Amino acid sequence: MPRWYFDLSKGKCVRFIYGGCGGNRNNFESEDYCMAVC
Amino acid sequence: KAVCSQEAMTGPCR
Amino acid sequence: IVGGYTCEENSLPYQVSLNSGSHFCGGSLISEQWVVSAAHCYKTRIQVRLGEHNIKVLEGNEQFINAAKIIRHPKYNRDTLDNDIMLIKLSSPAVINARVSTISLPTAPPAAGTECLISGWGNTLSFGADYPDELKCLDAPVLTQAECKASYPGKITNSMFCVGFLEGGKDSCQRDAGGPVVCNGQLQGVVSWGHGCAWKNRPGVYTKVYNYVDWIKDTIAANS
Ligand SMILES: [Ca+2]
Repeated sequence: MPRWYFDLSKGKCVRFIYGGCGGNRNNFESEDYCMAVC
Repeated sequence: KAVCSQEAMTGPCR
Repeated sequence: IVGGYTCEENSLPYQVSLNSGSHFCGGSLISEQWVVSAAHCYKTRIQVRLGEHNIKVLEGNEQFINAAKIIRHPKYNRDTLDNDIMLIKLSSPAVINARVSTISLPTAPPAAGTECLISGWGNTLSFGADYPDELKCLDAPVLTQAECKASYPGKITNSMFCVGFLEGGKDSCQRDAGGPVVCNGQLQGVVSWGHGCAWKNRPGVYTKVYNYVDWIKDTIAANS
C-alpha cells in the first residue's frame, strides 16, 4: 500500500511512487512520522 | 493536511 | 550550486546547458561534436547551449545546437544511477573560440583530497528553489571512498565517487546534473545525485569519468 517520507527540500511528506529517477537511492527520512500523519 | 504534499518526490537525482 | 560563487564570464568554456524549453541539466564539451552529461538527463530532444554565462539573456555570442544523437551508457540504470553517463553528438560541430572549447578527458582515476571545480546553473538553495541566471562555481575536494560509502551506505557503486564537504553548506544541486567536476585541468566527474543538497553528511555523488574513457572513444568512433 501507499508509502510516504520526508523531502528535505520541500519540508513536507511526499508519496514514494514507482519509477522515480534514482528511486533505489532514495533516503526515506522520517518514514514512520509521515506514514502516521499521511 | 498541509504536511501531506501531493507534489512528486524530488528524489536524489540532480 | 549551493554555497558557490559566480564564475568569471566564459571562464569555463567547456560548460554547456541542456535546454528542452528551459535549462535542466549541464554537460561538458569534450570534442567539437561531442558532449558528456549524465544518463538521467536524457530527453528525446535536447538543445545544447554553448558559450553561455547568463542563461536568461541572449547576448548574441552563444551557440545553440540540437543534439543529433543522445547515447546513454548501455549499463546505466535509472533506479540505482549506476553508470550515470551519456554522450550527446551535436547536429553541427561547435565552433571553437575563447568562449567555447573542450575539456580534456582524465588520464588517471580520481584521488582523494584532490581540489576540483564544480559548476552549473542548478539550484542555489538547500531549501526551496532559486535558479540563477549566471553560471555558478564551487571549489571542492574529492572525498575518500570510505567517507562516500559511510555517507551513503549501500548505495555507492564502482561508478560513483563523492566530492564536497561533509559539514554541508557547499554542494551541487538540482539542475546541475550532467555538468562537470574538473580537477587539474581534466574532467573527472559528472554531477549525478545526492540526498538533498548541501546537507551535513550528504555530499554530492558523481560519476567517475575515467572509468569510461574507452567507452567514450569507442562510441565517438562508431558514430562518426
Ligand atoms: Ca546567454
